Amino acid sequence: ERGLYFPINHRIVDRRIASGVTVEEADVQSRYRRELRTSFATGETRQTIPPAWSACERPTHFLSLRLPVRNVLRTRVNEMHNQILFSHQQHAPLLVPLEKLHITLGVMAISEREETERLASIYDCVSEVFSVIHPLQLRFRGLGTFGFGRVLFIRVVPEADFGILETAVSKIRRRVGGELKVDMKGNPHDSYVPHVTIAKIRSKQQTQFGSKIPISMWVEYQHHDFGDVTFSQVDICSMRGSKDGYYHTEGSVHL
Amino acid sequence: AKRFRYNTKYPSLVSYNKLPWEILNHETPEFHMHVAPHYEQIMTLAASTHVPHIVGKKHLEMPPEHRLRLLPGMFYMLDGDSIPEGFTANRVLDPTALQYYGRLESLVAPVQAVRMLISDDLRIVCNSVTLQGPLQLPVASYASLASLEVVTNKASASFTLFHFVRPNRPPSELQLEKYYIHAPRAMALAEFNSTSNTSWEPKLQAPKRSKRVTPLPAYRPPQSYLMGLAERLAVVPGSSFGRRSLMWGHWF
Amino acid sequence: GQYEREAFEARRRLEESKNYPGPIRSATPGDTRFYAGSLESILQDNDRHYWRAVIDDPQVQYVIPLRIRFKLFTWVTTGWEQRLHIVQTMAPRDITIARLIELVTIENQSPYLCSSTFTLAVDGKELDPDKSLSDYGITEHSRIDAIEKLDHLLHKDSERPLDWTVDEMTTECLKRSPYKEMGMQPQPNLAPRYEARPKGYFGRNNYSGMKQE
Amino acid sequence: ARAIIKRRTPQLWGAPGAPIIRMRGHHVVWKFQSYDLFVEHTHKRRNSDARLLHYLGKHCPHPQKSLWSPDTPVAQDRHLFMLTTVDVDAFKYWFGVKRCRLSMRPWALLAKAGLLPPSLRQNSKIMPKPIFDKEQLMRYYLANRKEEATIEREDYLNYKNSLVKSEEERAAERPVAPYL
Amino acid sequence: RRDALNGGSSMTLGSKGMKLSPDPHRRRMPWTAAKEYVPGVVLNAKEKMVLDGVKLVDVECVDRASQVDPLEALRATVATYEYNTSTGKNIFQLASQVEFDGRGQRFYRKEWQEGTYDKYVTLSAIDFNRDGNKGTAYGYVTFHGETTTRPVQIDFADVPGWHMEFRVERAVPFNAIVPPPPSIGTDVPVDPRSYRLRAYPFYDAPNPPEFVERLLKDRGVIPDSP
Amino acid sequence: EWLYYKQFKTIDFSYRVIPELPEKYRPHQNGIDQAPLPDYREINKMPEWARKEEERLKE
Amino acid sequence: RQLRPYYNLPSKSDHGRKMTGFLTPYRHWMWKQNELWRNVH
Amino acid sequence: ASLRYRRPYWMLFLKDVDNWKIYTVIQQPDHQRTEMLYQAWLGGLDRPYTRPKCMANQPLWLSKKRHILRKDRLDGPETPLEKYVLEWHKRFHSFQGTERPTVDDLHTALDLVERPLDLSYAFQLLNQCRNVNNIRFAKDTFLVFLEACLRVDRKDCALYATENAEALGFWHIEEDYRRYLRGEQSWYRLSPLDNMYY
Amino acid sequence: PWRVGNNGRAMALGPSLTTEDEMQSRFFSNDQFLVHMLKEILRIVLQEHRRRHPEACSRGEGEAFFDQVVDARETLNFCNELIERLFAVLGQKMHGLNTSSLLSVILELYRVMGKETGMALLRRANQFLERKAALEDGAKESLTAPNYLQVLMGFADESAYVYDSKRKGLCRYRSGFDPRTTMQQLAATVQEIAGNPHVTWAADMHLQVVCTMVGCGTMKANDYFVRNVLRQFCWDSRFLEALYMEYRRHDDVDMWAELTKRALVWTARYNVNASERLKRLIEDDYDTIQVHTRTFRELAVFQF
RNA sequence: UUUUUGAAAGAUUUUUUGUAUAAAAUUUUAGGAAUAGUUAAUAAUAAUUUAUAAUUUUGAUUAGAUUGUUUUGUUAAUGC
Repeated sequence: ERGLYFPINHRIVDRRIASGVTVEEADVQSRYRRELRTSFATGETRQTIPPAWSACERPTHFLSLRLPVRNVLRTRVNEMHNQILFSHQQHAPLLVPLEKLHITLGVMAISEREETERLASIYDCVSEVFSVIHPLQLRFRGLGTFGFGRVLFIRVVPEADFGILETAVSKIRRRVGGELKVDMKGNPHDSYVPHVTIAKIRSKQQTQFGSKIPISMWVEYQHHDFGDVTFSQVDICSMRGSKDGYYHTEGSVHL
Repeated sequence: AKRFRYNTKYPSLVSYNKLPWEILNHETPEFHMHVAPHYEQIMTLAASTHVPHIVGKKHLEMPPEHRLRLLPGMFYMLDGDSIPEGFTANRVLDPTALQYYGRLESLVAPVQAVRMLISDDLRIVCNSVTLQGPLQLPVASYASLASLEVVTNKASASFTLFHFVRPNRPPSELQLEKYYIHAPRAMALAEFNSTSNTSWEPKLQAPKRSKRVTPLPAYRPPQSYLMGLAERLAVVPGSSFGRRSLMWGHWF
Repeated sequence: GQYEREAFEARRRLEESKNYPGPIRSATPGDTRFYAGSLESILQDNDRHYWRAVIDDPQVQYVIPLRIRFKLFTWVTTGWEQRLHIVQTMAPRDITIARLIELVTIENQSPYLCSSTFTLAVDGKELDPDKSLSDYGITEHSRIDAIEKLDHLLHKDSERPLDWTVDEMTTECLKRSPYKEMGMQPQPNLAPRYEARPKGYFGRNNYSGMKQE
Repeated sequence: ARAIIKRRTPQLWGAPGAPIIRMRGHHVVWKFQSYDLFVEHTHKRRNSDARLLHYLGKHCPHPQKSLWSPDTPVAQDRHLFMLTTVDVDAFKYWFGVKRCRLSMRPWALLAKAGLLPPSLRQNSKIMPKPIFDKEQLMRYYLANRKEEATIEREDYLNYKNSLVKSEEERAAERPVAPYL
Repeated sequence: RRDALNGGSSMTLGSKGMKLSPDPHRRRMPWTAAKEYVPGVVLNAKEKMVLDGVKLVDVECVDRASQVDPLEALRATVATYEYNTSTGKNIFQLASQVEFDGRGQRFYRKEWQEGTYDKYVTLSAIDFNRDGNKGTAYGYVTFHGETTTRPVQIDFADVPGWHMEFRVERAVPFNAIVPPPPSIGTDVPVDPRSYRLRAYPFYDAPNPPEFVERLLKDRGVIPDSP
Repeated sequence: EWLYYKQFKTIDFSYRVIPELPEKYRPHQNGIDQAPLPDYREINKMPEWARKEEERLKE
Repeated sequence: RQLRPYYNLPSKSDHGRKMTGFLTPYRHWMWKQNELWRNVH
Repeated sequence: ASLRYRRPYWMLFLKDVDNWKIYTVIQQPDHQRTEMLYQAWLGGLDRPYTRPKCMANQPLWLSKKRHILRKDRLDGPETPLEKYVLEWHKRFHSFQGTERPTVDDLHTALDLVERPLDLSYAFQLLNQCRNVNNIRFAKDTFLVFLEACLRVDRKDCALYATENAEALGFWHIEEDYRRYLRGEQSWYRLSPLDNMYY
Repeated sequence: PWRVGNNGRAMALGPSLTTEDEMQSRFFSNDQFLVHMLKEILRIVLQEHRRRHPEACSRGEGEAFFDQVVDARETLNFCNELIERLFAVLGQKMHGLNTSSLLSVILELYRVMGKETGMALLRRANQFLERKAALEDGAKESLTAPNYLQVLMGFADESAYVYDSKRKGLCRYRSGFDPRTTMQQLAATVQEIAGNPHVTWAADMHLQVVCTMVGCGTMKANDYFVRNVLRQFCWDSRFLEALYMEYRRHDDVDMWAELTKRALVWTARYNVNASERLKRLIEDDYDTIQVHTRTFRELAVFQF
């Protein structure tokens, strides 16, 4: 009485059901409008998928662009946190602190038996790439999901400097992956999605807090503008934030 | 006439042309119609080879919370009839149900009695078929029923089969087919190895037959008003078995 | 099966090899949402609407499409019938059957079927609501049944549906669950019209897997 | 399968029927009556096109003279000619491979062609239909028997592939030294 | 489909038969399979001319007003029974008489001994409705030696065309389940003297010479003048 | 045979029996009311053959 | 068609069909010389 | 020749109902009160009712209600057999019964005879146990009938019941009663309880 | 009801031939693949023998199938020389894998190329298994269904006849063949087999049993068939193609012809196709037992 | 105004599969303007879900004539 008769919203024919089965044998009634939902309607940010072994081991070293002081990302993230809390007292123990803020442009499983020597050659490959580059301006706009909703992050948009930055980071991915046979997560040839994780469900909270952050808590900001900011430093850091807040600065490069 | 692919026609929130769901009902003879020709193959099984869970020693003892967690699908044969715990037993004398067990009994020891048991929970029903006497099967020494001490003992062995299920359930979760392993009769070969080996002389050729076959009685063509050509009519030679182009033996 | 067995074998060997770089995600294509034909069809999990002749990597299936065969009382206008009602739920691989059944409860669009609390089963033996799907071995193939709190009573004739073909529908039946809506006396439009299966459809006796006549 | 059947024009089953090699031809004055032989389905719409498959030829029911050849002193040649144009190869593909029903007037023609054996209904009224009896039928097969080793061949190369790649001249496809 | 005659041929339309498939031909028309029908019209044609001068009594002729001379009501019983045996006896009128409801007794409709046909129905159960002459009659079918391996429902019991030659051996009481007959190749070995098979899956009897000389006569090989 | 069907209005000589409907198809309108319940004493008087045969027992 | 022999089994009934399909075993034998000379064909 | 198309589906396989075209049209509001009146006419009910959406054969429940409220005749039960006949025509003649008569319940009716009236009554119950409910009489029913017709002093009935004995339900008639009702013997059987004929 | 139906969710009529019950050549690990290598090599060694001599590989076609042809011993030397090759080039790891697939091919290799006895087959395979079992741990390896199938087939090759030589109705047998001994061997091995709980039977094993029974002239083969195969195996016309050679051997045409008609009833009942060899089996001497073997339309069309 | 084998062709010893509704181009009348169960997304939702919705002067909706895209007539011929 207010639309089509047999809408194409519900026009669906699933073919993992055998033939004839829905004809004369059996009914398969389900809800298909959630398995046919788009990454734009959920938040699946197709993160570089690490294979078996590199998935078994935890991130040891990680390349990250450092945020400067007196940001816009920091302040808009601060108001996002105020509203996370005024929305729910539940969700404070899931948010990442403001000081742990960084920009993740790659994680890497490094062995300690060849630790500092490999870190040095990696530093060569990083500085030999980011030497001629100018300081980088990026765009933060709209969040997404890592770990199937486990991680909420303010992706940097590909709309200002992702081209240059990804030539750089796929170069250093190729170098750390095929040149010096270090374990970056994915293929030596893949391009790791640079990301700004703003909250996360960690294995130490999976049990109580879940395996999927509640899309109601943050979804008002899933497509919010978080700001365009400039940055000058690509740092390889070892995964220990408790040093002085920001993770152990195992190497820096100024731009 | 073959099978089409998908329902493209109707809203699948209202199941429309779907051939209905078969539910074997324990009250009525259909329960035994289905579960009856199955027992005979498990009998030929446990008369050929040893399969573990058939020849128990007693009932299973499990709390009434876990009864439905192990039993449903449990089927085993005890030395004599004895109701397991938490059940009531109802004998059946309905001939329309009993009639099926004919092929059971004419191949193994004849069936003595048949019961349906219902749990005090009302939800676990055990069709329990008690057999009697010397088996017709050459039960093998390494069977399971051979360990049931029945073929060891002399005549008058009353062993009894039990098959547990939930009620009102289709003939799918009746896990009685998974024992359709077919094993032959090697007792038959057991002649040519012991003391009959020098007694039996085998003939390999055929003997000189000087006499042709004695013909059947002369054919008197039918005299009723026949249905017609059972080829053109799609009726199998006896409405029973055969090939519609092997239309032997329908009046001509 | 010569596919499930073998794809499990290789899916397993792939992580029985640590010398493997990862998949080139730009080269691991998804599936297209827009295609030729007419419908918004769903193919398999391993299948693409287009041609992708590659033998792509056999990946683990995170959320399973679990199929639970309920029991919906249908109304051909000649009695009530028992027929298969699968509700194929996309459910993860890590979940406890308690939450799985909570899930199916939220998932169904016919609450003819989630009026009273029910339970699961596979070839009979119930599953407990404290362990999880791999705790028994639930794939998308586990030939599962579902059992209501009144399944052991449907041979009976007390709660059995009181149909206007053979039974008296009182006034109080005319304010109860199916019958307030079932539409007894035919409107000018016969308003909610249901199916109709003949009283002589199957023959003299009902539907069975084996030949009776 | 219709509520109010079409009465002069029902066929056996279904709306688009099996293909049939019909030989239609419009009824007007006999002088102006020649036959559109053509494949098509049984159950058509009113005209001869909507389940027309493949125009198959045209027949002249009117026997014509040798006014394309000279006046022979040869009888069988001076006799009137009855002419038809087939589509021999698409008839073979339809009839043989897609299995279209061969109606009886068209068959009456193609029989005369030499494609198909002379039909059921070219009945020599002047000789009776046969008398079958098993004693004589088996006594013959007994008498004259053909072998499995001569029958399986013909079965194969008459219903299955028949281009015998002559084992000797399969040598021409087994390469020489530079790759042998 | 599954088994049409001589394969699939098309020199005619009739070369398949009046049905192409022993199966149904729709999955939405289950009944239209091919059973061995036995005439319903003519074998439900109960001669009313045996039941004319009898002054029947109806089930509402219960009134003293309608009660008839018991001699004429005896005329009514003999009339109604001769009226039902007009074409023949239903199995439910056959095996209500024989002891133990005829369970175990091998029935046969008249054709099932005539021709190459050789069959019986070693019946296995009979259940009667309120109205007798109707009910469910199950039986171990037996064709040219071979039985079913379970008791099937017997078709066309409830038609009057039946016979049976009750042999006391098969009198099977209401307590012992019918032991199913043995088949002549499997459950009992073969002897060439006790049973000899009437026709095999290949067999067709030589031409009945009365039929050959009827066909000759008609098709004009045998001169036929008045 | 066809003469039977020809009485019917199966618009297509169909060998089907479509019952031709009248407007007054039911007794409730065709004027027939209920059945007159005959007096139970009118049907509980002995029949005549039974009476002449009841009087032939004292002999 | 399927022929209606005058020596079929006339369903002595007024409702269905004054002649049914039920051969005299001559027909089921004549019908033989019928449907074998077509399968020879 | 299938009515599959002309009438609705659920009315596939409806035979021996007359002119089903009324139930096809039973929903249309004029036919609605037409059948509101036909149902009240058939009676048995109090409030308005018509047979439900897609039923032509009237409900089994309403058919049973009328089949049991239709008053059984013979309001004059005096003799044992009139009471037994009311009970039998409530047992084996109430609507949709699953019990079929017993020769042991024919025996009781047959042994309630005083008059030729009850002779006719139990004789018709014989008629029904013979021809309607397809039962097997006992070994010794011919005696329970011979004495039952002597209880009215009928001989012609018994001689006809012997002369046409295949069609009555009496398969075992010993030659003593045959010789008796002819005269070949002038006595049929010695009751051995009191060792005396008759 | 007239037979046990091969149902989807569960088969019922047993297998007609036994499977190797494994993964694919592609799924093997490098080690097992070594055994796989020799298995495939031997497959083609047997296949070249069959192609090179088609008369000495089909069972029972002439006494040439009984006289071991020249130039087979040398090929067998090369066989066992590959055999000891793998045995040497792998040691402890050669134990902890599955060598049944090559076991059977050795069995059949020596079984077809050379002409031993089936007792030689079982002795030889036991030699193999003890040889492989003395490697690492005190154990042994039960021959599986296929490996046993080779044993049975050796038995059936053992008891074989040259039956219908140009007109010979005889059954020409091997020079000095003793079926008391043979069937003694067979019953013994089958007791061993059926005692094995993991050996699932299939019609390929059963049919070699049965034609053993027949070639041994026991007059009990058809009885074996009925109790064991006819009823519960999706059986084939080769069962009957063999069994008629037992039915023909009776003393009275009265029993010959009737048992045959009963067999053909079984055929029609259990949905089996009388093969041309079945029908010509019958037809060869149908002028004596008068068992029609042709449908009527088939006979009429052949005559015309 | 568009759609398939599952009917049938149609062949075997059994359970046997993935090919369909969508469109796309062309649309009349002298004086020419407003039209409406509405558009999209969610949906196997909402007779009261969300919204800056959709058709139109590239001639919309109403109303008018009109059967829609290898058949003719004329003409040397685009045409008409």
